[PDB]
Amino acid sequence: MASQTITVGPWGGPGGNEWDDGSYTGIRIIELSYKEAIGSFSVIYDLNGEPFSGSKHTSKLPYTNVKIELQFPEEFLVSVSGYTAPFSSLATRTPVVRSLKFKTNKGRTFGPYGEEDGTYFNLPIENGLVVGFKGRTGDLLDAIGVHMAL
Amino acid sequence: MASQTITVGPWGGPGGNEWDDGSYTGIRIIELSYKEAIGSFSVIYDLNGEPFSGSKHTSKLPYTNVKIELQFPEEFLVSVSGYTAPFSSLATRTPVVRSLKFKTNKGRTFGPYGEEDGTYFNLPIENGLVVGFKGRTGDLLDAIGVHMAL
Amino acid sequence: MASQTITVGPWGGPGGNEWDDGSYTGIRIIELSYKEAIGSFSVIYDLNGEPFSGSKHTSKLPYTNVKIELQFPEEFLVSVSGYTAPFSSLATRTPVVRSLKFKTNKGRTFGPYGEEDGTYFNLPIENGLVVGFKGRTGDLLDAIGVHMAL
Amino acid sequence: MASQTITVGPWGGPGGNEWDDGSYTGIRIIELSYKEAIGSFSVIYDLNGEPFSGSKHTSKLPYTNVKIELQFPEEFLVSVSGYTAPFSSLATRTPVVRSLKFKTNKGRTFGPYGEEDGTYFNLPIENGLVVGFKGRTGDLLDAIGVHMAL
Repeated sequence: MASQTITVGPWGGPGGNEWDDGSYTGIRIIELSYKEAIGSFSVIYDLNGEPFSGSKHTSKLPYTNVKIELQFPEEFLVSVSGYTAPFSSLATRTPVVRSLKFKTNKGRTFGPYGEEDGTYFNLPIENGLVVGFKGRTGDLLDAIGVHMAL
Repeated sequence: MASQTITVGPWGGPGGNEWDDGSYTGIRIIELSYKEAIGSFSVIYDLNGEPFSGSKHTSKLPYTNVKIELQFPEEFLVSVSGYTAPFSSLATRTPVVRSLKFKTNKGRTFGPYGEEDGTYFNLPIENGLVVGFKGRTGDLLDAIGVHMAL
Repeated sequence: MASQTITVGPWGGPGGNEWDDGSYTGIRIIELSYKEAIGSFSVIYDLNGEPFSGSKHTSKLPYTNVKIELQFPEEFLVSVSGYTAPFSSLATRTPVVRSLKFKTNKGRTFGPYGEEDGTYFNLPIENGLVVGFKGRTGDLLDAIGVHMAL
Repeated sequence: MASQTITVGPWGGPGGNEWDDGSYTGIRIIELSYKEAIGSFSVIYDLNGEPFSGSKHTSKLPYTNVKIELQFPEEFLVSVSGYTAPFSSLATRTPVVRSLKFKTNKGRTFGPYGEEDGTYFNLPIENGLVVGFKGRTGDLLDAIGVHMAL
């Protein structure tokens, strides 16, 4: 009944708990953690020209934390890609996000973070903007998906 | 370069301080002041299921204050209408928003607030949602416009 | 259901037969007739860089024909306005579109066509495009509305 | 300057000649040819409730033709997936579309068609509609991408 955006994904598995940051006006900063898989994931959005911090989707695992700072508004994502697969450290074979990689319209590449093991996924954007993330997190990132707008 | 919505209007005159709340996912509360014209105007938006207070656009004039509380998300605006006309007691005789009235999908009418003098305007929304307001305010609400999505 | 657009209006009365051209990529030509009111109203749309003729909504009345050819794609509408009121030679006081006027981003005004009698309506477009018309036609244009997209 | 949709992909290689059907209001029929790779690809779109013929992107190769007829409007795509890879029958190592598969909101799957060799791609759609295709076609289908709307 409230406003909606085109949403694609998720890529990954059905474990963890779903979260959805919803939609905003663009992306300023992406933060994540990684080792053999992706752990934490959080975003600072643009909301009508000011930063807005999304909720944190934190992993307690001892991973490396990274920060991707885009030159907003002139720089934005044109590609989200990665790999999904079971991870043998978990108690089950549920597929999780093993790797993530981002590319921008200014020709910068961020990543790959994690391990490129399993099934590649790739979302090239020819026209339009990522405006929001949604996903699934348990101990780590089980799945990821994107809201898009013009 | 950032995400955009359809913007219609403004209705009213050219004077006053320009403002633009930008766009959100819906409307929870509208607060305005009125007497001979509309004075203050501010909104508590929905942003992805949580309230978000927009900036206040307060008139310094001692007017009657009113709070319009919609049963969000099931109830939302289907019509924005009112009247614009010069406000004779300013030197510039500039047109301002003299009256506003709001109708909802649930058949509730809020208003008219102010005086029904001058040029009537009406935005009947058959499909889509109001997701943001913009305008101009000096001593009074000089003009108001609307962002739409869906 | 199928793809949708923001839809506003209609302005006018509930007489005549309803029609909806649906949505396209833009507006290339507006064809109308007029005298004391608007008679015929039909549109040549853009569809993906080629013209597409909307259904004809023609009046049999011996009115003056107008053909408005926009400089598509660089020139597009920024305002649709007009007047609605009853028309004395009908069996009921049902309101019809007495006048129309169109303005473009290049500064061109087309109109008024018809007679500026009754209640003024005005749709200023600050951001977005008209991508389709809907309306009601009997012997005259009883009502007119618009589909909008970014 | 004209109206626009979110465009994702293409998936495939840089060879062949660029084509773009543009956008419409939904999909009625997809017809393609296949054997070890995808040859022909063309679509009957919905445009405001009536069928619209897309341009044919046909291959001369002796492949099997198949017609995917959806129960439009109640049935629509919720996934487009396939495989892209070099093809040893060609005089270039450029990747091409080796296989395609479609799924609908009514639980039907069409495909896989062609050969599942190389790099999998997958566009799951949680919210929104495919409203158009674009791609590259030489002797066969080098690449495929999609236009989306709400």
